[PDB]
Amino acid sequence: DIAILGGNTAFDYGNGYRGVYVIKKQLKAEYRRSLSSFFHKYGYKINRVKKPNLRTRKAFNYVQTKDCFISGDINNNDLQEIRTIFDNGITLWHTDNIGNYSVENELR
Amino acid sequence: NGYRGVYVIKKQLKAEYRRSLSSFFHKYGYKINRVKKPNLRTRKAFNYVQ
Amino acid sequence: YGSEYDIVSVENHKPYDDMMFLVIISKSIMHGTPGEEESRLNDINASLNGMPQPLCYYIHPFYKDGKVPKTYIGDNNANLSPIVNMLTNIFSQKSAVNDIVNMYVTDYIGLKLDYKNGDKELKLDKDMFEQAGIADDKHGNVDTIFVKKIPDYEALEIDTGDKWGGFTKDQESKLMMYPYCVTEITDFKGNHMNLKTEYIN
Amino acid sequence: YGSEYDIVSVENHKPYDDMMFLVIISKSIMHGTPGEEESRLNDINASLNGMPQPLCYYIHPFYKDGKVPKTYIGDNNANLSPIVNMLTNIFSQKSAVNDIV
Amino acid sequence: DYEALEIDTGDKWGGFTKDQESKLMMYPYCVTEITDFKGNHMNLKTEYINNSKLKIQVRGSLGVSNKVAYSVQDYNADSALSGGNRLTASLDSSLINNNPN
Repeated sequence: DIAILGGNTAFDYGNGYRGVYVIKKQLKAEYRRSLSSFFHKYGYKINRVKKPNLRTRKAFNYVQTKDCFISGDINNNDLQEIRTIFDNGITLWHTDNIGNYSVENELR
Repeated sequence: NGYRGVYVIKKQLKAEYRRSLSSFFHKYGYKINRVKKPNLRTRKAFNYVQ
Repeated sequence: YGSEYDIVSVENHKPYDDMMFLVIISKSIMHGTPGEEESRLNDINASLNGMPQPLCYYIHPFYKDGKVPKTYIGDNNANLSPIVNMLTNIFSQKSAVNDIVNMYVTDYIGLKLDYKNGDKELKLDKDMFEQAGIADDKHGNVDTIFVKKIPDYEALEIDTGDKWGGFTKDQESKLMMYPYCVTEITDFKGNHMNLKTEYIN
Repeated sequence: YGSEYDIVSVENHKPYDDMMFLVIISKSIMHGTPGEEESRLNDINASLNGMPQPLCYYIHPFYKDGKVPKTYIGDNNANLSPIVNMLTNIFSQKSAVNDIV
Repeated sequence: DYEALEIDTGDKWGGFTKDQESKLMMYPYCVTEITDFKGNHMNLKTEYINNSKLKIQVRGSLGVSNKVAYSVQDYNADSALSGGNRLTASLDSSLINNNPN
């Protein structure tokens, strides 16, 4: 409202606030480094029942399951151990430079 | 009573808690929560690593 | 993910860009028009403006330096007064100030207008608006705009481009999701809204 | 880290330092200006002040002891009255305290 | 048009006692408060002021009653963010002194 002969319109217009603003925000460098490095090594939280990603990345694939199903012609002791190994989480390397986490490890 | 303009008030924790936290940091460094290579020999006297 | 965000991009969009509207509301008709059958001053005039309603609306476009866009109503130049002169003269007429009920400014009046911001040129539909001369014959003349009718309001779309524009893309794409990133929309006048960008379909 | 902070540093900053402004708003013109011309008393005067608006604004700089800064407007000394005198004067005239908003 | 005035208060770490453990300079162990002692205040995490100095921008008006804003435009600003953009975005983190006075 403007006086005739509800809020301070002069302050807003006089200082250039009109229309709509889009402000984009992201987390600080410190937490970007922290989380990025974690995701790089251990992928993402998934919480899906599906077949696991074993060799979808160029350098390594981390895999952790819960109560996984694995079959095959294998004596049952060894089969039980293999289920256990993926239930504890494991990294499957696809190159001979095992343990070098510096690489990009892009898809395919 | 002389209140005009803007005031900048700077605050810090009390001596008791400064002593407390400083001594903890001195011996055990900082919480890091990063996947990286560890600092093994960056300080003159000792490096804590977990 | 820490306790604060970096502000990484700031953009502003105004419905009519540099143009704002002044709105004046009165209890009755304050103006003459070129080629009107008879005088209508101080007549009650109800009209469709969003809904049926009994007040008289006048509007006046303006720029922050006090200038006003060349405005056409149909084929005719409305010869708008500059906003400051208009205000002075409008409030100088003792008959017009008794009618005036309210006045405010707004960024958007509910219409997409035929408006060229660069050329500073506004074209209005003559079925919705008309030339409004407010005369005293003691104080200077005012040329402004009378709202005949606006039955329905309409939405105007603003395209800000790629919704991921402005964010720095990390190799780990999950750092583009909320809560690591957010798009905030605000008018800096107490209203704001945090959007999870990934959910803008 | 405990339940309270120590206050360890206090500073104050004022935009115009020792100077403050009194602002007076009226419905119409209350003043004469050097080099008039015709009287404008009680004329409506709209202006750009942040935005277009119809009121008349007067301002008057002052210090807490009631003195006022030597003020120039362009090349000319404004010869400001002391703030107290100005107040006494504006409100002494019914012609008009009714204009004052 | 109204315009902003800048107040340079100097080194943003000035006044704090520096401990040997630099993390004791971060929030929540340290904080910078900006207040007008008239009901408006804002706690700043000093480390997130993107500038070596603490600079405050003042904005105001000449409307129907008092309104002054105190901003720290560098607060939470990305380094690549322009001064104009910083100032613009700073309003929702500002001391809004709107006591009518």
